[PDB]
Amino acid sequence: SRGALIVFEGLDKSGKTTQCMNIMESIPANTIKYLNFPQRSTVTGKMIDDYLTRKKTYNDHIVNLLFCANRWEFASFIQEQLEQGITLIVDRYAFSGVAYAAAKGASMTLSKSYESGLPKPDLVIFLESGSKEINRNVGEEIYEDVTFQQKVLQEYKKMIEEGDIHWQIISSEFEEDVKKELIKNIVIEAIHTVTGPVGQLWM
Amino acid sequence: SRGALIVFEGLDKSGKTTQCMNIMESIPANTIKYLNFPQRSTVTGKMIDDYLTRKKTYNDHIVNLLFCANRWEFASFIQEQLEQGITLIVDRYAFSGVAYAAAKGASMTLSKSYESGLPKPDLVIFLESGSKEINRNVGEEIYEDVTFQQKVLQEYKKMIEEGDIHWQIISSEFEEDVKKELIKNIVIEAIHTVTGPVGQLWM
Ligand SMILES: O=c1[nH]c(=O)n([C@H]2C[C@H](O)[C@@H](COP(=O)(O)O)O2)cc1/C=C/Br
Ligand SMILES: O=c1[nH]c(=O)n([C@H]2C[C@H](O)[C@@H](COP(=O)(O)O)O2)cc1/C=C/Br
Ligand SMILES: O=c1[nH]c(=O)n([C@H]2C[C@H](O)[C@@H](COP(=O)(O)O)O2)cc1/C=C/Br
Ligand SMILES: [Mg+2]
Ligand SMILES: [Mg+2]
Ligand SMILES: [Mg+2]
Ligand SMILES: [Mg+2]
Repeated sequence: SRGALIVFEGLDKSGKTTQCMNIMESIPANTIKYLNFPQRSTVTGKMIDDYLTRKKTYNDHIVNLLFCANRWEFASFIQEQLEQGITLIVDRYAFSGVAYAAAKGASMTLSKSYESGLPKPDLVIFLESGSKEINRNVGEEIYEDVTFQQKVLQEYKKMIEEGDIHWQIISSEFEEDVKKELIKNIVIEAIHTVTGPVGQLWM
Repeated sequence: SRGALIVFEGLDKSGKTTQCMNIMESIPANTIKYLNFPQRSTVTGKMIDDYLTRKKTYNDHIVNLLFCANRWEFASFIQEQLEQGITLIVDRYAFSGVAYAAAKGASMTLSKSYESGLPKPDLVIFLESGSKEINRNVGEEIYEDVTFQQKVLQEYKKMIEEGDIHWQIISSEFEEDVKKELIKNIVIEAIHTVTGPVGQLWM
């Protein structure tokens, strides 16, 4: 009877931050914990920040592993909370890693290997971006480019189709309040219906 | 008439740090530079430090690339010094990477690919560990386990037999002062007999 590991994925500006906000308001905080990635506060965070804000560059090789290492700092914490019965709501995760790394020409099976071992999600909510959402990308940050996002999406779809992971795909076409309600409902369900040990991702 | 790139390898507790100390004392310092790996001071260093001292874990596959990236920070520096006529004395290198990564079940040819491109050594001094040396491993750090080191050695031996690299294998059975003398002698020779461009490793 652990907490549930719930992960939000999607393109930039798909509004997964908003939806995370809903869940946090819809559920009592003594039982739930919000986790954003990347965690820009850490050592690997500040560096990631410099790269996304265009005030430093790195090897494609260096950024791929900064993001990964950025997650591993927290793999202990994640595990501990779930066991302590706290449910985790996580903005971006392993998949943000692989899809974005792979979109940049990296090997999808290799990107996966690096994540291989992390706490495995019980539910992954993917937010579709329609017209007025993809074209929300105005390059204030590094990956925020319409043509590139279309490329990430190719990699996301690929991983979904591989489903050993429980995915819930939310259409772009729902109405704000209705999307909010729908998600809120699958979330609380994920939480009452959870059992067993925390899974290990891609192992 | 560059400097020579000289690399020390061997199991843990094979005393390659001692022997590096000899070379540094036996040769004038305006001409020679000592380089330890891993370079635990850097960003990838501190992380490597956390992993070896058991205060963080990571994907096997991630640690593999922490170590690699840890070497690349310095590939520029190495190159520059050799060209500037300084000889490099390096504790652990590319091979520490491959042998340890491969011992942990990774692909030997893949581990190599990641190192592929680094400055190529003119001399690689491998220190054999006998009885009282292997059994010096008491697990104060993560790879310091007798049964695992026996596995790394298998991977070292393999790479030696591939010799496109100039290796000098120093027996365990020599006497301290005599080992010191012998190494001191091959080193200064490596240094007077060096010519041409710095090689690129495994390319
Ligand atoms: O692992 C990653 N995680 C990640 O979020 N990104 C990217 C995803 C997004 O473009 C950017 C900023 O995210 P937010 O501010 O919208 O949360 O970080 C990239 C990688 C790997 C790149 Br190689
Ligand atoms: O830190 C690095 N610096 C570097 O120049 N390189 C370089 C190493 C190699 O020459 C080059 C080839 O890149 P691709 O063929 O994948 O495009 O990557 C690699 C690393 C890897 C750290 Br892990
Ligand atoms: O690339 C590597 N380089 C390396 O030095 N090591 C290892 C070799 C040794 O077990 C450990 C402790 O460092 P020392 O202070 O004794 O030099 O670092 C491991 C890898 C890859 C492992 Br996967
Ligand atoms: Mg953004
Ligand atoms: Mg966000
Ligand atoms: Mg050691
Ligand atoms: Mg050392």
